[PDB]
Amino acid sequence: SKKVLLVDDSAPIRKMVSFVLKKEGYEVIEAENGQIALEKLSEFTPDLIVLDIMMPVMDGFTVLKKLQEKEEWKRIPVIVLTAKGGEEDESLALSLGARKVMRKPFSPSQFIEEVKHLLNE
Ligand SMILES: [Mg+2]
Repeated sequence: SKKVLLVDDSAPIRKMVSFVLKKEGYEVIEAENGQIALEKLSEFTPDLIVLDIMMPVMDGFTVLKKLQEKEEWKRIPVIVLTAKGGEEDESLALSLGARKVMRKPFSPSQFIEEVKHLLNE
């Protein structure tokens, strides 16, 4: 089954998103901040990353910068899922390599369509 890394400092958000992913039969790996995410990425390669922006220790923009600095990481599709609604926040995430920027409030239907689309690229 496809593996998804979910990176967000709100466990309740991760749990909600995980339920939607698990319903499609995907395996889910979680991370509470950007540093924890990169640590886990040293040891495995997911098929997709779902990435929050505002997080303690290391934010999502810094994560995107670090993903570009490794051959085995740079090709993993990233969906940014964030409460940052600004056109400027979206611009920066896309410039740093994110495939899509999705805004909270979260929609499982909108989300899963995008996840399936990217996994079937
Ligand atoms: Mg956050």
